[PDB]
Amino acid sequence: LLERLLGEMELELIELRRALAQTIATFKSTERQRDAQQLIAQRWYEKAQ
Amino acid sequence: ERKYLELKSQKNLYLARLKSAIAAQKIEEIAGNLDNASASSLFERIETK
Ligand SMILES: Nc1ncnc2c1ncn2[C@@H]1O[C@H](COP(=O)(O)OP(=O)(O)O)[C@@H](O)[C@H]1O
Repeated sequence: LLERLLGEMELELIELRRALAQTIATFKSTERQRDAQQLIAQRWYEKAQ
Repeated sequence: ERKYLELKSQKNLYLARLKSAIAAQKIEEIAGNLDNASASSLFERIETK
């Protein structure tokens, strides 16, 4: 059961790595969307100019 | 006889209008808008991938 548990926990560790990768991906996506919104706001300000 | 001729003179126009609307709708699910970020548009799904 020592070896069985170690292999299972290896699987768990790689699973955690994948989950963190997805989290940082979504964070980058939200950052990009914020940048796009502020760009549109700047465009409207320039239009009013 | 004349009534049937009249109906046949419009079936084609109605089919064309239906097909144009179907294709126009099928456009949006692929690209949509650049700031869509919905994970439904096929380009954002590739971007996050
Ligand atoms: N005018 C717009 N400008 C920017 N983004 C838009 C606009 N209209 C719709 N969207 C996008 O549509 C997305 C919502 O789609 P989503 O909720 O994934 O579809 P569903 O309702 O099928 O789940 C939002 O993230 C939003 O950015």
